[PDB]
Amino acid sequence: NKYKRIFLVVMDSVGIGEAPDAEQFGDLGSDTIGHIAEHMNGLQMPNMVKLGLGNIREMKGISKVEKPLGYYTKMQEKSTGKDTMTGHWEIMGLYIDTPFQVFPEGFPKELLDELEEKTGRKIIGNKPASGTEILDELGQEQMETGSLIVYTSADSVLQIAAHEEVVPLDELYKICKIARELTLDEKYMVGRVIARPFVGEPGNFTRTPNRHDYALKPFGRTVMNELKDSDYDVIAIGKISDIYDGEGVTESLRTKSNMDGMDKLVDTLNMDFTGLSFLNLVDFDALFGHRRDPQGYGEALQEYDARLPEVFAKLKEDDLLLITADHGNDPIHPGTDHTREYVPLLAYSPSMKEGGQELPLRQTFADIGATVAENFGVKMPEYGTSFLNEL
Ligand SMILES: O=P(O)(O)OC[C@H]1O[C@H](O)[C@H](O)[C@@H]1O
Ligand SMILES: [Mn+2]
Ligand SMILES: [Mn+2]
Ligand SMILES: [Mn+2]
Repeated sequence: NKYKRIFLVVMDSVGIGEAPDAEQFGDLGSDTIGHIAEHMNGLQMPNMVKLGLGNIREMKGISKVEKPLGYYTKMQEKSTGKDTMTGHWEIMGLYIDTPFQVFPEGFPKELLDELEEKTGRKIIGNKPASGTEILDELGQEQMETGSLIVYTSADSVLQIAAHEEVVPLDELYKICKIARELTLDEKYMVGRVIARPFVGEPGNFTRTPNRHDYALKPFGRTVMNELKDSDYDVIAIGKISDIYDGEGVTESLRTKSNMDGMDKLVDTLNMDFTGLSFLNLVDFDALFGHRRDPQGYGEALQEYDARLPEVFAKLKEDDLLLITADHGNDPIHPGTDHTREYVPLLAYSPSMKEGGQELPLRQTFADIGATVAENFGVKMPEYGTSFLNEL
């Protein structure tokens, strides 16, 4: 193998400017990093700059360098959707025609009617809402009537809340499985179904650790599957295992924050493994992008950047670090949905003694998967062109 270990970091939603097909998605003008940098009056990301972020695109506080540490370019998304699952499935070698849907006006009557018909239970709510706010609003009615609180967020989710003393846990799980079946439909294609059991009384409801998430398998066997099948390590950090529904994963490390994600990355650097360590830094998307908070987003980017020199120090000669994103989520953009953007790509190994150069623009995110597959000598994905030989 060229590299013994590859560390792949997805900065979730960290887009680098509107894609050629942005107009189709209502995303003209979008620019996640660029708009953040303007808000911050210059983003302080000196380590990403050293890697070559400014060499991809110059932005406020982010300038090109004469000798970037590694190779750099951006990637264009080929799949139809601009969600997390689509972006990640494409990164690992797939092409996804069917987009996962978001529901700012709630779910279609047709879907909810069938859910009622299959379960024998009434549905209340049916709107985007905070999971804690909707319990204060509707939790008492739920307890009194045995109905189901169905709600959504800014992402592709269908969430079902029910009190554990009124609707038995095992019944809530059965209901969610029915919903998971019904939502495998492009009339109303939902990324995740989530059980949200709660306890307590009006004015004091608590959501329990009995939450369960019902994910879809990726629409194809991924490069992760092939790595696992060839007895390589595939270490998933953060939301990675959930995003792939565990497919191809050999170890999973839960994280509570971006800083905790970087700590687990450091943990994997300290492990003797051969294969892939795959981190998702989700805070950018979950806390700041959807909430349209450019200040919080900018601060989070600066906090992430400050962690990188320790990562640089621990990389071995036969390690490769890949940093990218899975879509955009411009915090100064109308609405609450993601944005269709190019994503940055930085590729760095300490073995790059003369620094890096510009790579040709990656025409699919699957180029990452192809590179990983070629490195480890496993079956090449159907889509994607490796850049391994360019490094
Ligand atoms: O805490 P809630 O408001 O119920 O749910 C918000 C998000 O919590 C989970 O990460 C899902 O991504 C949801 O979109
Ligand atoms: Mn838009
Ligand atoms: Mn994402
Ligand atoms: Mn999102």
